[PDB]
Amino acid sequence: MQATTTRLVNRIWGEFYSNYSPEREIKWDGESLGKTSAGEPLYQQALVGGEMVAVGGAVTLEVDDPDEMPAIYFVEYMFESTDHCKMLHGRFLQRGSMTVLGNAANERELFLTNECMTTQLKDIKGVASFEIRSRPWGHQYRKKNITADKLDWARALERKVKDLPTEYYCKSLYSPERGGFFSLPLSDIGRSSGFCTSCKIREDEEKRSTIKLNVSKTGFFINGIEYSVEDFVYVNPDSIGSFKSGRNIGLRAYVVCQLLEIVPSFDVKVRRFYRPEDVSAEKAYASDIQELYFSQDTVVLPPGALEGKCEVRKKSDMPLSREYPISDHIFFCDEIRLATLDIFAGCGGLSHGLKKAGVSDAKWAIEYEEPAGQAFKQNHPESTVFVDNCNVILRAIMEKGGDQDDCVSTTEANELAAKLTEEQKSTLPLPGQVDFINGGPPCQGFSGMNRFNQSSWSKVQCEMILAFLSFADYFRPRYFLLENVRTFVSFNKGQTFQLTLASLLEMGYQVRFGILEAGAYGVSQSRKRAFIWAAAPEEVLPEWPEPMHVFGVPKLKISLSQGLHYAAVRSTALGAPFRPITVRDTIGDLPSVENGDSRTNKEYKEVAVSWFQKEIRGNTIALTDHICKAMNELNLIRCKLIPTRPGADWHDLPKRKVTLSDGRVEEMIPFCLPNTAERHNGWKGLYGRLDWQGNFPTSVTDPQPMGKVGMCFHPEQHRILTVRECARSQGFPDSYEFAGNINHKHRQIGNAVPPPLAFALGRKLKEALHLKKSP
DNA sequence: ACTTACGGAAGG
DNA sequence: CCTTCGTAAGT
Ligand SMILES: [Zn+2]
Repeated sequence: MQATTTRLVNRIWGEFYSNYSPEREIKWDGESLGKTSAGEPLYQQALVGGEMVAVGGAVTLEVDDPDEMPAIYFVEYMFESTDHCKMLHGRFLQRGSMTVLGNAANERELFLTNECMTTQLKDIKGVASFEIRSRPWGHQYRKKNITADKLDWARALERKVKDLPTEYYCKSLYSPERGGFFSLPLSDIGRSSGFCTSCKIREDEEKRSTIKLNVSKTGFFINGIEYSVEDFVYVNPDSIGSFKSGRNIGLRAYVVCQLLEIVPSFDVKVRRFYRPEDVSAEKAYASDIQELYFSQDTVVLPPGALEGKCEVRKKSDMPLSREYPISDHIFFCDEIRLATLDIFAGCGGLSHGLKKAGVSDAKWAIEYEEPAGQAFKQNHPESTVFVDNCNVILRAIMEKGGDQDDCVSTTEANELAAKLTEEQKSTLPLPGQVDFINGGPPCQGFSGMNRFNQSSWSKVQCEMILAFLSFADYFRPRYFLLENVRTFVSFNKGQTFQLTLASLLEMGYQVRFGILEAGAYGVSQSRKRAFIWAAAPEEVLPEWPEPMHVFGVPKLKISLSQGLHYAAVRSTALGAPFRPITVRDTIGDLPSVENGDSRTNKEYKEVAVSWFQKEIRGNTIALTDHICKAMNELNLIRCKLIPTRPGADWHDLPKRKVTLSDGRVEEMIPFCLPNTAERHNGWKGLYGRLDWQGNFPTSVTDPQPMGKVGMCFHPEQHRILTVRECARSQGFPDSYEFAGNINHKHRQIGNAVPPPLAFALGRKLKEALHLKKSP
C-alpha cells in the first residue's frame, strides 16, 4: 500500500522511502541623504574594489578556522564616523545547514536572525549575490510557481559546473528562541534610516529583567509585568513556609496571596489564601475547582517570589460561561468559522474539540474503519463522511480536477478510485473551498512500545505522513495542524521529522512545532503529544495554550542544533493554579457492576458530586457503554487475591497450585513475569490496581491485565475498567456515542485526542484569527 | 477469538 | 542506573 503523493513531496523525500519515480580602495558613491541621531551623515552605496555595496545586499566577512565558511551579513545602513572612518551595520544571515533542518536544508537558502553587528567596512572579505523572495499566495498560482522553480534549479546546476559564486536568497525569519520560521517584515528592513529594529528590540529586552520601583510606591515591575497594592498574585509553595505509578500525590499548587504593603531593595507582605485540599482530600473531593478560603495569616516574602497575577471575586459576579478546560485566572470565596477537512478522523475527538471552539466546521471527513465512520456519522449528523483509504480518495480528487499527470500512485489506487459511484464523486471537495486541514496520522510506527518497528507493515504505516503532506500541497489552505506521539521528533535520529518541516518550508508556509502534555489540561491521564502548526504567509501563527493544572513532569524540550533546546511550554511540577484530577474525581459516581456485564443501556443511580463529574455529565440522563469484558476463572482468582492497597501488583500473589473446575491444575504465577523481571524493572504495574488518589495510565487500544502498561484493575472491584470509565479518563462527555462491539469501542477510545486539548488549540487559533489585519 | 511471552533507545 | 508507553505466537 504505497502512499499516493504529489511531485513536490516525492522530490523532497528522495533517496529515502519507497514509491519514488525519478521521472584596497574604498570610496563613497552618490550623495548624502541625511544624518543619524548623533549627527553623522549616512550614505547608501559604496565602491569597494570595483564592487558596489548597496543597502539590501550581502557582505561576506572573514572568520577564524579557515576550513570553515565565512559569515554573511545583510546590510542595513552605512555611515561615516566622526574620526573619518567608514562604518556599516549588518544583520547575521544563518545558513541552512546550521539550523534544526540539519541535512535536509537547501544550499542556497539563508535565514534572517535577530543578531546584528557593526564592523569596519575595510575588513569585509567581499560582496555576494542576494535577493528576497516573495510570492503571491493561492492554489491557482501553483502550476506557475513550479515552472519558475524548475528554471531556477537548472540555472543553479550550470553554475556549479562553471564554479561561479553561488546565488543566495531568503524568504523567512528563523527564531530558535520561538522555535519556528516566521514571515519576513519587509517594511522594516533595508530602510537605511539609521534605525535598526533588531537592536532596538534587543535593548528593550535587556532593559527588562531588572527590578524597578514606581513613584509614590504604587507598585513595581518584574519581568515586564506590573504588580500593585490591593491585587492578587501567585507564590511558590516551597518558597512560603514514595511513588509507584501515579507519582503525583505529593504535589501542591500556587499559593494565592494579596499584597498589603511594601516594606524594606524591598520586601513584600502578603495575606494568604487557603485551599480545600490543604484541609483533607475528602473535603476537596466535593469542592469546586476554583474555590479558596479566607484566613488572617500575613507573611513577609522577598520580591523575587512572584510568578503572575489573578483575580478573586464573589459568588454573584462570575464569567457566567462554564467553558472546559478553564483558561482564566479567577477564583471565588464567600463570522470567522472555517471549512474543515478531517483526515484520520476516527471517532472524532479532535473534530469535536475544534468545532466546540467556534472556529471550524467539518464539511468532509475521511476514515478507514467502518465502526469509526459509523461513530463519526452518529456524532456529526451534518458532515460528509468517506469510509475509504486516503490514497484512493486523493487520487479521485485529483482526477476530478484533471490533474492525473501531477500525482504518483500505484495501480491499486486507480482501480479503487474508478469504482466510486457518481453520487460520491459529486460531493467531493475542490481546491478553493477548503480553508482548514486537520488530522492525526497513524502512530504505531513511531511508538516506543513497538519492538517490531523494522518490519514491512510498520514502514508503510510511517509513510502516511507523506500522503498527509500531499493534501496540504494540493489545496493550499490557510492553516494546517499535525499531531503525533512524543517520540516522532526523535525517531530515526530525528531525520524524518526534519524532512517534514523541510517539505512545509518548500510550500511557502510558516511552521512552528511543540510538545504538550495532556495531564496539565484538566485530564487525569499522562499523555505526551507533539504538535505542528503551519500558516500562510499573510496569516498569523497561533501561540501555544498555557497549562493550568499541576502535573509532575519535567520540561519537555526538543533538541535543536549546536547544543540548543526549545521548550514550547513551561513545566508545572513546582506550581500551577489548579490542583490535579484524581480517579475518584472521574469514576467515583458510577453504579457498581460485576465482571463481564453486557447491558448497554443503564441509568445513573447517584447524583454527581465532584466538579469533574458535573462538568462531564451535564443534562444527560441515559447511561451507556458501562460494560466490561469478561475474564476466565484463572484471571478472576488472580484478581480476587490481589489486595486492595495502593501500589499492589503481581508481587503479592502467593505461590500455590490451583485446581480449576474443568479439571486442570495451574500455577498461580504466570511464569513469564519472574522469567524476565531483571531486564524490565520487575514489571512494576502488571496485574496492578488503580489508586483512588492516583491517576490513570496512558490509554491504549486494549487494556488487558498483562501488558506493557498494565494498571487496569478497579480500585475496589474484581473487574476491568469499563469503556465509559476510559472515555471519562480521556475527557469525552457522557453524550458521546460509540459503535461496534466492546473491542471496537475500546480501540476507538484509545486512538482519540482529549477534547479539552483540541478546545484549547481551537481557542488559540481563534485568537490568532481575530488578529489578522486588513489588507 | 482469546491468552501468554517480551528489545532497546531517549531523557532525567 | 531507574523510568518511559504495541506486535506476534500459541491455544
Ligand atoms: Zn542592528
